[PDB]
Amino acid sequence: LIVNNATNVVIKVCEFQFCNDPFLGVYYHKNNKSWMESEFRVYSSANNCTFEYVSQPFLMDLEGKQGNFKNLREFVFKNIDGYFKIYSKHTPINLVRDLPQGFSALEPLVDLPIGINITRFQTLLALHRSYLTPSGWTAGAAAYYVGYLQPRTFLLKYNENGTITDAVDCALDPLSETKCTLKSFTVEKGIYQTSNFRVQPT
Amino acid sequence: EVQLLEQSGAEVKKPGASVRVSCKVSGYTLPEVAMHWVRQAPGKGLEWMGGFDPEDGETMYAQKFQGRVTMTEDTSTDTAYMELSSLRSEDTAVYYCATTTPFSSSYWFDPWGQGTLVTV
Amino acid sequence: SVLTQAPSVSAAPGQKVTISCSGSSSNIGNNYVSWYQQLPGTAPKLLIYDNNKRPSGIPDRFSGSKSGTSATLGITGLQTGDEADYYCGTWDSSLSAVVFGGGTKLTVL
Repeated sequence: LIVNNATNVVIKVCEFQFCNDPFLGVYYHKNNKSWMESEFRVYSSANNCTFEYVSQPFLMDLEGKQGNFKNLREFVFKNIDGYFKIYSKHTPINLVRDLPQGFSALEPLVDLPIGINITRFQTLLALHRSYLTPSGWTAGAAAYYVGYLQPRTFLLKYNENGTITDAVDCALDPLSETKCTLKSFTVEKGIYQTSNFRVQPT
Repeated sequence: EVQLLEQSGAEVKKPGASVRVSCKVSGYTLPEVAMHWVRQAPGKGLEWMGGFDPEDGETMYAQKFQGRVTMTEDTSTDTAYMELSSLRSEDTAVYYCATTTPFSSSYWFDPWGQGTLVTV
Repeated sequence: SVLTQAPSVSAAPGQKVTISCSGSSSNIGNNYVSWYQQLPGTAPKLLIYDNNKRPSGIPDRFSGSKSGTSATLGITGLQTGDEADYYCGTWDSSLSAVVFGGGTKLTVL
């Protein structure tokens, strides 16, 4: 259970009861004039908990920009060998929706002892309440991007400062697999022998 | 949107008593929205009472009736108790649970509590 | 209470006639006005808020206006079920509270 707050994300690895339509409710306390977050609109029970952690907020704003950034935010989640590691990034994007041609390098945030297999999930939300107008819900608009990982061999080009720009998949096309043989992003004019192929049995 | 719970129920208290009024809600949580109270005497008009102040954050008390009636709040159980004291002649009447919205300037009392008469 | 409106008013059905409430600058002048309806022994229902705004479920046939210290509640398309008392209110900074008028019980003739 990853919960971002105003401002201490309290990562949680526990045993919960997640509702049929889980998401974080947000309301107005009237005491100290602060917008709290009701966290049990996500899940009813919190008990048995195995792990807990807190860090500086992964989700972060900048704004003042009237757009032209959109603050494109990416998070990679990979669960292996007892370490489920989180990755992040923040990028400006001027395009209406979809992604540019640029490379996005994601550093590992925390490498945590998770030890559980995660086969399924859903995201979380922040909504609020409104008052009499012709209850209020679905603040603004929400959309995001999801894709699944896969084992692949990449050639990684670090920079003088170690900032990876160009990465190339080997299996992407018969052309991409040869660049992994020369290890170079420059491919000199000529013929190169990429890995062999076999006909397979019916 | 929202329906409420009743204001009291039927509370009949002979002279020499005093009565709390516990108004609960449904579909909202208690301290996202402010309550209010109005005296309504049958065959008569409205007299506002109790109430919360969007400004200054205080829970208001009608100056005319100030000090005789008090209010407390239990946020989780949504129970807001209106205790009126020192029964008098004309003070038996329907006292409505009403609500405004902390955002922002709302004077209007919004879905309300069906009414409860008291007894002196 | 501290405001001005008559006990009762009467008109023929299906007609167009309104009801007004006379306040002061200390009450209606700087503040927004609301209007309420109650049937005998029933739950007083919000009619119009800020005099220009209809709550959910209100016939559009109702309107409102604020001229100086005077606030009229637009009442049109009279119905046989429209007989009831209408109450004016607006925020008061004088006693710093909520005020109302005595109420005006309409009668559809």
